[PDB]
Amino acid sequence: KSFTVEKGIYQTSNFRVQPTESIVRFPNITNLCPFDEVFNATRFASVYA
Amino acid sequence: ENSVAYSNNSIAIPTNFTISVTTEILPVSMTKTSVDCTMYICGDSTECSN
Ligand SMILES: *[C@@H]1O[C@H](CO)[C@@H](O[C@@H]2O[C@H](CO)[C@@H](O)[C@H](O)[C@H]2NC(C)=O)[C@H](O)[C@H]1NC(C)=O
Ligand SMILES: *[C@@H]1O[C@H](CO)[C@@H](O)[C@H](O)[C@H]1NC(C)=O
Ligand SMILES: *[C@@H]1O[C@H](CO)[C@@H](O)[C@H](O)[C@H]1NC(C)=O
Repeated sequence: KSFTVEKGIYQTSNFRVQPTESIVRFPNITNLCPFDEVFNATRFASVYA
Repeated sequence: ENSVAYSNNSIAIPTNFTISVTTEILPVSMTKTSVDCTMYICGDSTECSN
């Protein structure tokens, strides 16, 4: 934080490589199911049911 | 307990000697260290970095 540096030794920073890509890994199944049908059920049961 | 005698006109004088050795130990310095705040306080989040 100035313009003039006196003789000596200084520690500025630590070098860090930055990321480039994004990777996502998930299990392998591609089927739909009655989520909506459970929502769209004609009759809804009770708590004890 | 070893009480020393006392008298008006009595002294004690040695007649032989010996030589001994003794040791002493003193610390002089400790281990240096260094820390970089950014790595420890915030891992990788860019928003955290800002
Ligand atoms: C003063 O003390 C020393 C020991 O601290 C005496 O030297 C020893 O004397 C005995 C008796 O003969 C020997 O067996 C030892 O070997 C001697 N010591 C050594 C290291 O050799 C000494 O004799 C004493 N002074 C007088 C005048 O007797
Ligand atoms: C998922 O991938 C693994 C590894 O290739 C394979 O063993 C498994 O059979 C796959 N599952 C399905 C449902 O395709
Ligand atoms: C020593 O001297 C004192 C006087 O200075 C005397 O009273 C005493 O009797 C003497 N002897 C002893 C053993 O104190």
